Amino acid sequence: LLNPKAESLRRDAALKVNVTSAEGLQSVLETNLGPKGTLKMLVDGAGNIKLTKDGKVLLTEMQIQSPTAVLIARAAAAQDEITGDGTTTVVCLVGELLRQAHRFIQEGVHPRIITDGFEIARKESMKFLDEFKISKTNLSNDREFLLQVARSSLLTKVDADLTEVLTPIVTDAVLSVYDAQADNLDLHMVEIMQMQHLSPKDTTFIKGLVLDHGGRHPDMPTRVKNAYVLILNVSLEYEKTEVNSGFFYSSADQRDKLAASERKFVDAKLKKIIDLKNEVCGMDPDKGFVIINQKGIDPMSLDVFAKHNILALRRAKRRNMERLQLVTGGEAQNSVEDLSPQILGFSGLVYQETIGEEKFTYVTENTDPKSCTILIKGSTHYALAQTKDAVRDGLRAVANVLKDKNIIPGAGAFYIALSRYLRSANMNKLGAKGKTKTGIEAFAEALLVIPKTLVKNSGFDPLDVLAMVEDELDDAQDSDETRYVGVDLNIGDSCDPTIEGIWDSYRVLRNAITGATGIASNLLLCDELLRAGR
Amino acid sequence: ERSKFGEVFHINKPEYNKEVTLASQGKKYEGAQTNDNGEEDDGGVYVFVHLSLQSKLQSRILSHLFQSAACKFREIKFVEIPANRAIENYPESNCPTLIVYYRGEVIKNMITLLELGGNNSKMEDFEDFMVK
Amino acid sequence: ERTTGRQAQISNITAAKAVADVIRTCLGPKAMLKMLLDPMGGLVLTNDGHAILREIDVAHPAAKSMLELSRTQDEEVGDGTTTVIILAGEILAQCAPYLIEKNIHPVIIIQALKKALTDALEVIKQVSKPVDVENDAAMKKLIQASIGTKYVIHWSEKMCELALDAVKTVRKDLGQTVEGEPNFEIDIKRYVRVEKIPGGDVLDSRVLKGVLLNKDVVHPKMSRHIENPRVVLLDCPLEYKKGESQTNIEIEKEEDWNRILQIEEEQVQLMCEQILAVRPTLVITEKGVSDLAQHYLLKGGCSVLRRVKKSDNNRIARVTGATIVNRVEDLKESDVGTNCGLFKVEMIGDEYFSFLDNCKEPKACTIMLRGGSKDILNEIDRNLQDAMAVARNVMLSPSLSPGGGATEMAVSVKLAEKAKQLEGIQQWPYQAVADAMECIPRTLIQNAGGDPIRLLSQLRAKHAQGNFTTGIDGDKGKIVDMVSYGIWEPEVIKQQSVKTAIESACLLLRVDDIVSGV
Repeated sequence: LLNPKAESLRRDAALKVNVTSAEGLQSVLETNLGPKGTLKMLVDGAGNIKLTKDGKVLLTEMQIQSPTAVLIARAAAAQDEITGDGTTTVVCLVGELLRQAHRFIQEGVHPRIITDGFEIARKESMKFLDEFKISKTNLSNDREFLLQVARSSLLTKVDADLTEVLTPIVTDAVLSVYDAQADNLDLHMVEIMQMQHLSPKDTTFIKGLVLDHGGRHPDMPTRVKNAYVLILNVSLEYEKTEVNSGFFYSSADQRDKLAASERKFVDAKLKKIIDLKNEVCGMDPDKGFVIINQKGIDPMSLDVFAKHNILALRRAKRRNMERLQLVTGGEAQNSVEDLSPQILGFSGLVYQETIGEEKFTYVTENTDPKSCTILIKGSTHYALAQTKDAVRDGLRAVANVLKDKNIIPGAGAFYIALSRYLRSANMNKLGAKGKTKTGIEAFAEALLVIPKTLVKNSGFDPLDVLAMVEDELDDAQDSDETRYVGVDLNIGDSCDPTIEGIWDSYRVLRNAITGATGIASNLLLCDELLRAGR
Repeated sequence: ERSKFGEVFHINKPEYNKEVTLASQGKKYEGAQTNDNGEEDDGGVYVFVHLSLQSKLQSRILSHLFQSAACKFREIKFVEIPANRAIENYPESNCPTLIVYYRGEVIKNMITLLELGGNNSKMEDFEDFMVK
Repeated sequence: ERTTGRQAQISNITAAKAVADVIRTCLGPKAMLKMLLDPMGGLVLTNDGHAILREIDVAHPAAKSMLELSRTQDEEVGDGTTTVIILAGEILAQCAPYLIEKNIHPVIIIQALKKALTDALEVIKQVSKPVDVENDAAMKKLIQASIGTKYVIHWSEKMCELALDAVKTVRKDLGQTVEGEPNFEIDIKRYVRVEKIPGGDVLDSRVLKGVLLNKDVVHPKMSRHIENPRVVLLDCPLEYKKGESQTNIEIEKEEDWNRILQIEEEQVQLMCEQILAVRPTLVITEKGVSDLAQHYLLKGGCSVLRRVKKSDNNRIARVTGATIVNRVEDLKESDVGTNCGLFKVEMIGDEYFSFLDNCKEPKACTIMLRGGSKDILNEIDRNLQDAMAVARNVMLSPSLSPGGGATEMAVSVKLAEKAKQLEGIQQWPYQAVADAMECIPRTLIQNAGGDPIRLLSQLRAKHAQGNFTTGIDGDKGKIVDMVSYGIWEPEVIKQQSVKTAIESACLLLRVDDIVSGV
């Protein structure tokens, strides 16, 4: 009962293959869970090596041969487009759920019963999530909570040393773009830049924008205080006769004379620019003048600008000009003849940074730039990639926390509490039937994988840590008090996540649980494997 | 008009880049011509190049579908080259292959065409491709 | 090359069984999922029976024939895509030992299968229960089963009404001894296509008792509302006409080029007068219409529509009765499409309309669907197609049969009881068919996670000693009354599934060898 050029799995072979693939994927992503996890090394074969820990990036870049593993990875990748985190959690939950389901199936439990039990446990876990969350306040002085959230997000991705650098940077960058008002949050207001030949710890935060192109004249001021930003779209390069002409001569002296005569066109515009500079705070103290000049500038015009204590850039990207239109408030002048003071903007200190391979300009310290820039600094490609990924993850986590005020303490407290709540309530109710108890117990046990994996990664024995956490929870319940009990990966004993400062996003946990349950149900319902199209 | 081709043409290796390369043309009165450039302003000819092996199922199915298309799509060029005479070491694992050219450039590289529509490919699967 | 003896029959039966076993688990709400693995790295976990039977490649010709049968039934009938294959495969498997072990000739098996088909149809008719096809409440309740628990669950309330109204508009309930029973001549594919109108809500959707045309007036100075419309259809364009052979225009003076325009005016005026001779109110031409023709037709007091596709005229001739004449000079007074309702062009949702409805029964209509987005419109269109197919199945026979395998179990029991009294060699295939009918309840029990043996035995005992309305519960998995739980399926689907499965089994049994040939 088969056809050529095809292969199929019969009886329970499909279930065994799917379970094995899920276990393999879990073991692949088991070691990188939590701040105590490890990093994976990826080689593309072209000489580029990536050292990454984020589950989404690892799944996207890594090639997967097992079709079931491919399906699991693709399903878990949805977390990135919804919550931005929890892919590893989804994979671990799917793996443990499939392990338990296979164990029960070996005892004769039909897959549909397990699926129904998983659905019931999912509903109960959603109820527990609703009852267990903590409402965050809307106070504008919540900077401490944002710092705690950023630290929690970063510790999972960094070596615990760059955390002190990235936490304040991420917190400030996210807070500046989203003021203490309803409005809205858009992470596109935060620019991400990378620089080479610098120490990893050099990463800093810039209030405003940073321009790639720098000055090209030694006499330009290094720093300009309270500068007026001028954006000019008219090219200041050498101009020729407006009508048909040429350079026909017997000696280069005639060509030089013709060039000097033709330079008057640029000279006239330079005169207007200098007049504007002089009129607007020409000699006022603590004032400056900076010109962007999107288009190119002739060296003679650069020297003319420098001799007037004017810092002029050239050959800037249109995107940079559009960003400056808001960062500095200045407008782009299409024609010098219509140039007027109203075009000029205003900005704080303007500093030029010289690098061996390039030169940057800073246009930060703006009254209301409605944007900010984060400068990732590193000496190696992998370090820069890791820093960028950590910064983006922290930005997304803080944005999710700000937009969604529902906050749930982490440190493994949520998973253990949910497992206990399920084991109690589902067994006390038995709302569907006894036969669903197998699936209920499987789901409850699988939900405990995350704390066990975290403890295993931290090097401590999961049994003792789980026993201590359960004992503390039992004591709290006997005391008739509300208490959150988590896992301290540094000491090994139990700890209160609300005091240490470990928190998890409501959306992340909700989506991870839903996705894991859905993937487990879909895989457990696979009766056979079919091959076609060959 | 012009009803240019009307049938599938056999290609020998020496003329592959002549018959396929010649996608890059129109004809007199089918487009604008200009100063020191006699090329049409419009595009060229869609050329459907079949790399076949007689032993394979889909190759036999496509020989039928390609000629059937050629009989109606008079303006579309259809050609066939034994795959083993097109590519040095042509692998059976890619067989059959269809490459679609236009205006001298490559548009599609469809590989193991048994999955390009039904295993028992119908003219409905091929006419749905030819309109994409 | 050539196969002789029982080997060819064994090969065909094995191919049929292999095809059936794949989808054996595609029945019931508890249907299991399947993995489709392409030669590339992509795969899906779709559980749709049609998708499984479409994406599965089979080399054996019998499997290809079975897949083609299922694909054809997927459009001929609204349901039973997987039931037909499962039933045919089970019947073939049951009949296999008789052909192989009992040395029974295929002709006897085929005849017995046909007789069992007749008996099964009789039993299905006996066990079916009537429904009220005239009361809208009962039809809405029945059709809600195929509309709820879907993307259109939100608008189900109005979706049921829209589908029922469309089906009734295309449904012709007639009964007499002169023309016979038309069988309602319901055609959804051709004359029920849904028109997607952006904007509005589902509750705003209406059923048009005719054809809706999206072609606006070809000239602003044209009537937009006729209370006594009459449609005339033509193909030949109203413009300058050349000779059948090569035609050449030779002009000496520049001012003489107006001769072509004068000839065009004369010909167009003659054609327009010929068209107007039949007292028309709207002129529809498949080919292009010149501005002069539009002016001449307007002078006659009628509207003009040009470059209208044949698809619109095919339905216009059905809802208006207008006869299309290729040549204008051959137009006849009797070709005018009288008995037309209106030419109202009221715009809905910033879209152009042209209603050709009436209070007649042309067995054609148009569904004016409204929605807040294109995705909603497409999903509602698909759900309305499914609901109208279900409603057509229900209304084609005012009765329904119990679901959950109760009908199959009752058919098996009655077939066994009747076969016990036949007293002939054919008794064996009748028992084989009766046993194969048990496939559906076995699949339901297996999908529900119950006991495949004890539950089936209890159901069979209940049917033998109790009523035939007992079946397998989709959720509980126990034996319960289908009527109490509201589990039902249309009788038409069951009859068609049984007939098609038995006919396919007979056809496959007829083939006793596969030989090379071109």
